[PDB]
Amino acid sequence: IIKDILRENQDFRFRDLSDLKHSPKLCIITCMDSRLIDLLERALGIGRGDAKVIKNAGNIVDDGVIRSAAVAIYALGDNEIIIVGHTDCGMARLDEDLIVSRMRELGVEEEVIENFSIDVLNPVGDEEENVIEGVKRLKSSPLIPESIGVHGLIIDINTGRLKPLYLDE
Amino acid sequence: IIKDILRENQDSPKLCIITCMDSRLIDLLERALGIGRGDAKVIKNAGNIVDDGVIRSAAVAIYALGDNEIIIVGHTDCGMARLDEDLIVSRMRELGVEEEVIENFSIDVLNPVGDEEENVIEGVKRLKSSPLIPESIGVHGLIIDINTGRLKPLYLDE
Ligand SMILES: [Ca+2]
Ligand SMILES: [Ca+2]
Ligand SMILES: [Ca+2]
Ligand SMILES: [Zn+2]
Ligand SMILES: [Zn+2]
Repeated sequence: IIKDILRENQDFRFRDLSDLKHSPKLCIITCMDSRLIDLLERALGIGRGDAKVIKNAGNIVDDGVIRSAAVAIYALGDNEIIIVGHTDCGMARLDEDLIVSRMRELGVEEEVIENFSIDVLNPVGDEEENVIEGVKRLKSSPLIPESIGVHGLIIDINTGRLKPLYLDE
Repeated sequence: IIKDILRENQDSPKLCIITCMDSRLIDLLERALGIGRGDAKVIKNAGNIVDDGVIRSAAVAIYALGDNEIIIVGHTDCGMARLDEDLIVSRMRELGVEEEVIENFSIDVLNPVGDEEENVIEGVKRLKSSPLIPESIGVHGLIIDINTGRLKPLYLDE
């Protein structure tokens, strides 16, 4: 039997926690904000190999996020997702006009500018509501099994203190 | 700062890094690039694939957050280049996912084309050809060894 154990082991790979049976299989969804680098990891007690991480502007759950989370679930065994918003994000406070002025400045086609406006501007609530909304989207998605735990938290961008908004399980 | 980064690798922010969600990049990427808290906006998704979502986030960092340089960092041994479809379909069914969802998902995500390097290059081109990205924005492409942290340049702008 040792020969069969060795042959199978030559293909075994311990890449991260997903390759173990008793560790957390975590996926974190958060913002691209530079103040979250390092701080978020320490604040969550996370290190290398501890979680799959998705990041975009404002940690808004769109189709791309859902698809990446689904990859994490079906290919990497993730069974817990945590959206982490943060204070002083501002995606809930953009300067539409100033932004439009700059694009129009570099000659960006009006058609393009208009699309951008409807797609990224107008659509978005404030920090805590954006997180709750993201939780609802993930839980409502036919790509996300209900056996997956989905939590929503908001972190103080200066102190790292976490405030829970929604706790699943 | 792509120059400093490469030099550093031999061992407000104006920079935006686009990379993968792979857990092995946590902490390793920061030390490898010499990047820490407040040094860059960071966008991450499955396989650092540049899609409309990534482009819109990059556009926001540029037009609202004084962003003038983008670095796509792919990595070796990326799961998106070694997708086991049958194993994934099995997981989906076992978890009770409908057959319709499964089929649509396998076509939409389970058939990526291109290895890690090719994907980075394609990403550089998608950003370079996007109307939402000013031609004055520097767009670089690198690939990092997921175990050693060694960076290999694929495309350095200007
Ligand atoms: Ca459902
Ligand atoms: Ca449940
Ligand atoms: Ca190829
Ligand atoms: Zn933010
Ligand atoms: Zn990857």
